Amino acid sequence: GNTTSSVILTNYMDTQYYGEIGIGTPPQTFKVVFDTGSSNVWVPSSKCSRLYTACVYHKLFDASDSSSYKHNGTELTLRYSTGTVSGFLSQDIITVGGITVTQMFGEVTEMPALPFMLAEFDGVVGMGFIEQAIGRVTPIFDNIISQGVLKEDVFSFYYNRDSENSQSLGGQIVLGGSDPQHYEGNFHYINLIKTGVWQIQMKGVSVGSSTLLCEDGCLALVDTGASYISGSTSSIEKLMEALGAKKRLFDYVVKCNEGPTLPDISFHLGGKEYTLTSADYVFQESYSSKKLCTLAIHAMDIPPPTGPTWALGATFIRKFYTEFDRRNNRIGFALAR
Amino acid sequence: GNTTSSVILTNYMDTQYYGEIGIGTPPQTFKVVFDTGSSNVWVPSSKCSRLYTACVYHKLFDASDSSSYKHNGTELTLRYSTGTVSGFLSQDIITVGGITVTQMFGEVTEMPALPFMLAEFDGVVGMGFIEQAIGRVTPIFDNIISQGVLKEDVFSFYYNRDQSLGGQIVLGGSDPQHYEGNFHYINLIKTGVWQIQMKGVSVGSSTLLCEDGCLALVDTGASYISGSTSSIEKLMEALGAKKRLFDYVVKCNEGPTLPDISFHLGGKEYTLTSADYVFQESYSSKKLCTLAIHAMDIPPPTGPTWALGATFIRKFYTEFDRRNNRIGFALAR
Ligand SMILES: CNC[C@H](CC1CCCCC1)NC(=O)N1CCC[C@@H]([C@@](O)(CCCNC(C)=O)c2cccc(Cl)c2)C1
Ligand SMILES: CNC[C@H](CC1CCCCC1)NC(=O)N1CCC[C@@H]([C@@](O)(CCCNC(C)=O)c2cccc(Cl)c2)C1
Ligand SMILES: CNC[C@H](CC1CCCCC1)NC(=O)N1CCC[C@@H]([C@@](O)(CCCNC(C)=O)c2cccc(Cl)c2)C1
Ligand SMILES: CNC[C@H](CC1CCCCC1)NC(=O)N1CCC[C@@H]([C@@](O)(CCCNC(C)=O)c2cccc(Cl)c2)C1
Ligand SMILES: *[C@@H]1O[C@H](CO)[C@@H](O[C@@H]2O[C@H](CO)[C@@H](O)[C@H](O)[C@H]2NC(C)=O)[C@H](O)[C@H]1NC(C)=O
Ligand SMILES: *[C@@H]1O[C@H](CO)[C@@H](O)[C@H](O)[C@H]1NC(C)=O
Repeated sequence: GNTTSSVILTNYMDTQYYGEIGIGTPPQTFKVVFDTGSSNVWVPSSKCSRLYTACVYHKLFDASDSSSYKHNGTELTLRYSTGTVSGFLSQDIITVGGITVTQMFGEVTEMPALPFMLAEFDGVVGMGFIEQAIGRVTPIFDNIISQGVLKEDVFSFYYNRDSENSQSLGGQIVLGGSDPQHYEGNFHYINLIKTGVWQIQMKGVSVGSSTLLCEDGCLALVDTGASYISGSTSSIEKLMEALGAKKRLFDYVVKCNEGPTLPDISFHLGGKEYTLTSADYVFQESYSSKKLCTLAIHAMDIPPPTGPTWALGATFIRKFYTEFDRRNNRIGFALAR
Repeated sequence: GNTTSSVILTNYMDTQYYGEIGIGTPPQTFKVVFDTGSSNVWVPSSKCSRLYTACVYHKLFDASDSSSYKHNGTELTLRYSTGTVSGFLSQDIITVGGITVTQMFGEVTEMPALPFMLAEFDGVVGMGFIEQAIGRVTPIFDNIISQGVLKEDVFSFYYNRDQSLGGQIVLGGSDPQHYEGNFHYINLIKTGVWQIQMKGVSVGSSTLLCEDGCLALVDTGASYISGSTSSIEKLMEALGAKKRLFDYVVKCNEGPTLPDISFHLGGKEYTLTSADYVFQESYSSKKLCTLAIHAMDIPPPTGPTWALGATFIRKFYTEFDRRNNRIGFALAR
């Protein structure tokens, strides 16, 4: 086949990026995060009790309204480190761009307020591999590949910084290729450590010209579902000490005046420096010496086998257009625009 | 005189405990946390923009629906752990149990989704001292003290584990239906703060922290027990717990044989077993169970300090005594 296919994302405040998918006949539409850190598709279910406020606020899939729905009912429990969701397996046709595919997905009936009452999206489309898929359900991109409609077995992500203009594209995922409007130059390719997770070795992370963390090597998950860049508690503590940043309940902060003069942070990837400046990684709500500004970075201890490991999320992806390549088990990075 | 008065609390999932107050004529009712760690009363305002999701899902105070509302309008900003809420000052009559009082409170018009889209409660009634009150507003308990109605100038807290009563605050005394034996009374460090000296935190029989002294804020608005980041890192090591983004956990099967944790307060050991501080949702080795304890760096002047929150209070019924500037603990029942 010869399909490239694009899906427009809305950017909520530079921490959530989601697009629309349609499930069923006729399609019930859902806002979903496309998460290379996970491999299951789920949406909240019309069987989810209104005891879960997340099921009052979000859109719900009603199977009995879909003529292509096929019952399964097997339990599914997705125990993310942030919060477990539970429900049951269902099968139906899922539209993503112009691409239609019969997919097994979770109908979610338990959805905790932390974190789901903070979510502007309803559901998740896991773009990881079957090796991370709970209950061994074939992931949506695998079923898309089997169709043999795509140009290349690749998909790609553009995340934009949030802008005022109702005309601004929040972001874009391309299935089957990448979109040259959204990056400059050529891709630098980095081989996966292994098939099964979107993860690469990293040689180092430099604060200023000094490669002070990860000096003897570490892992990086390129994780389009992570809002911030994250590293292990021990790494992040050292990084933050290096910036002079203070830990609060939910973020790290610097006085907003001090932001622009913080040193660059560079991630040494496939033998190149991926550099974020303090313009890339500090939310500068202002430049007041009396105000504190959040860094788009925190500590998240990912448990083995995936961790310990950094996650290069939206903070990183905004600068670097990211191509996830299934045929060659590699990730390409180019400079976004 | 002679008034005591109780407010029944709803227990939401062992982490939020909130009762009802009525503000205005007729009374508009709010779910509120009674927080000994702060000193302002506030509720969300009808003024709050529906852009704040928290103002859609929470009860809103509409000042024009009350014949007792008196305008004021001073800007108000409250800084908590979780961040800031903004609004302005209004005055009205507030009902808390059988007691009615004229109270200046905040009508909040800015309520960030993190954290307020997590709260079952609508607002907060500060039970702390005027010293800690923002914009120098007289705290509700001082207003109630001025009325000469309370039996004794004390109030007290019972928090249940999720019997049927979620909890109870008594204004003017303590309820014997909810504690057993006698109170042990401990001086406050200073007026201005519901904070006492602590002289050690032990894990089993091993004092591990606070050997030379530290502070314990007795903090009814805290869901867990909290300590400084460094003390909690050391405590969690002793317990074999692992940090995750939002919690510390042990494997659920390891829960029951964790050692006791003890707080040395007013010369006696206040001990929590692992049944008291591990949320045992399961006992499976395949599952991770959250500890009802975390880090919170509380800033000067008040901190560094521990905060004895609901995890502690479930076991120890607590009396806050303004006449004597002390706290008493009795074993809850
Ligand atoms: C596995 N791969 C990383 C995971 C993926 C996550 C997807 C939702 C289900 C839970 C798993 N992410 C992640 O562990 N973290 C930290 C916790 C908060 C997340 C997040 O901020 C991310 C939102 C979606 N991300 C983007 C860039 O659009 C969030 C915010 C508010 C509510 C909720 Cl439920 C989650 C970001
Ligand atoms: C551009 N605006 C910036 C402001 C700054 C913010 C800092 C903390 C308190 C004040 C507001 N807001 C922000 O950044 N927000 C919104 C709320 C949820 C955050 C976040 O989604 C972040 C996940 C980060 N970590 C990953 C990806 O590994 C989240 C979700 C669930 C729980 C928690 Cl504690 C935090 C993301
Ligand atoms: C100053 N005194 C301690 C403060 C008090 C708090 C009062 C409400 C507004 C913010 C200040 N609490 C506190 O610093 N922490 C840690 C952060 C989360 C809190 C909390 O879990 C507390 C629940 C209230 N507590 C009980 C027992 O009912 C929570 C949960 C979900 C949403 C929100 Cl807004 C807050 C518990
Ligand atoms: C009995 N059920 C137990 C489960 C355990 C849950 C923990 C997260 C991952 C695993 C499951 N749920 C719980 O424990 N919850 C509910 C969510 C809000 C938490 C909490 O209220 C705790 C505050 C703690 N710190 C204090 C008080 O000083 C919280 C956490 C993050 C942000 C905000 Cl605003 C509020 C308290
Ligand atoms: C739901 O999904 C499960 C997993 O695919 C299906 O179970 C398999 O189905 C066939 C029997 O028709 C067997 O060959 C496999 O052994 C089954 N696997 C397991 C793990 O039991 C199940 O049939 C599907 N459910 C429905 C209702 O169609
Ligand atoms: C609000 O209350 C304060 C109390 O200090 C008072 O001085 C001020 O005049 C009040 N404002 C109005 C408009 O009444």
